[PDB]
Amino acid sequence: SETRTLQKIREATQELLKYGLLEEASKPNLYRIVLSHPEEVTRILEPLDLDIGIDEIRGLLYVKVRLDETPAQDEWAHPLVRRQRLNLEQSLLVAILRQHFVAWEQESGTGASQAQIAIDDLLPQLQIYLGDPGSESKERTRLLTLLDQLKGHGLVTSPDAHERIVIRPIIAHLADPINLQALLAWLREQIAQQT
Amino acid sequence: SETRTLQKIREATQELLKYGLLEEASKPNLYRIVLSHPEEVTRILEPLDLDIGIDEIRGLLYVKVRLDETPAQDEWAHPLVRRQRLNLEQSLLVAILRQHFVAWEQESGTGASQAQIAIDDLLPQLQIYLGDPGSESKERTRLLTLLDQLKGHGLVTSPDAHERIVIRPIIAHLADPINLQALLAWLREQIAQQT
Amino acid sequence: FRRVEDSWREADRALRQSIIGEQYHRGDIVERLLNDQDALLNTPEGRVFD
Repeated sequence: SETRTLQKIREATQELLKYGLLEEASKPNLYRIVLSHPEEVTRILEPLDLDIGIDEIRGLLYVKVRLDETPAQDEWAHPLVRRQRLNLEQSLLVAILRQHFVAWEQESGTGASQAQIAIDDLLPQLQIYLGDPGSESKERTRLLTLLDQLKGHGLVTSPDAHERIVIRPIIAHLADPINLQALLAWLREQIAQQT
Repeated sequence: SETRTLQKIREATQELLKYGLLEEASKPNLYRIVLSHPEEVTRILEPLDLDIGIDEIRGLLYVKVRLDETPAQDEWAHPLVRRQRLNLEQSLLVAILRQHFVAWEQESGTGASQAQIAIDDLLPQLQIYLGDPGSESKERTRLLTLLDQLKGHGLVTSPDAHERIVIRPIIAHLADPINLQALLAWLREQIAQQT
Repeated sequence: FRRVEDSWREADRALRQSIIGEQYHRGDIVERLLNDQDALLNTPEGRVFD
């Protein structure tokens, strides 16, 4: 009867609402289609108060809440986007990854292919703020499970066969990056104070 | 250029998608809103491959998968379906609940008040099939676990103070003639394999 | 006592395993319900214990 929305755009919208972000580096077809039909996607998503913010420089899309410009509701609330607060370890790990990504961008430029970081590099850095939980096996398992948890949010790729990881471009658009820097520096200073 | 869907419709459809189903018995102000503009809601849900399904007799609205212009596939392979495929032992309890619902419905008519069943009546029914472990505590825990897993599908509320559970009217659609015929065919095929 | 209870918990399964096997018949239900007599009556021990 009525016209049906194109198959590719339907696939794009469903995938984008499932994972929360596309990437040209891992889904070139779908990413290309959405940028060629920005009005169509933004129209499909507008009724839900959802909207896509496009980052051409890093070749990344992500779903963001659309709600109106600074109404009496200073902080947005949305039935679907359930806000979450990461636990301490996740926050510190995200701060470390944020710092690494920013540092690499400072050298290779914005949007440069992220250098692969070895798992071994991260363990000493977490040990600064968490000490040694008791064994190398325990700490490595903790790091692996934390990276698996973060992969859900799309911040990092899964460890490869050589036990390295990559930092997804999404980490640049976190909610409030000032929170990471302040907390990280605060603990980094407290450890020196107490030692 | 920019036209927003009526904010009332946006609110109603967002709540409907959040919960999966809507009722006049709990949220009349939204049930009426959706029931007055079904075309708008179906077209908004059209891109996601989700379609409304209306029940004026009982006061129930629910969202269901689509297949048009993409036949076959599998309903549960859809990317947004967030819950696992139904389990056989769960479908047994579903059948028992549906039997109680048909009894109550044919006694009091359709849509008259709410259908209720006491936990007491459900323990014996399962005791025929699942076997008796000789411990009321363990089989009570098993029944409560099954009911909780069914609350994840929206067929029943949790036990309340009097150890009673409401059978949400959505069950009338989950197990109806066509689906029951398919289930019977599959079960007979399994029995034939067993021989 | 603990065998009278076992007999009663066995004359009940042998009833719901027939109410469900009679996918087409009604007599074996109304014949019981219309009678106010104990529907789960099990003479071989129930009629002694009583």
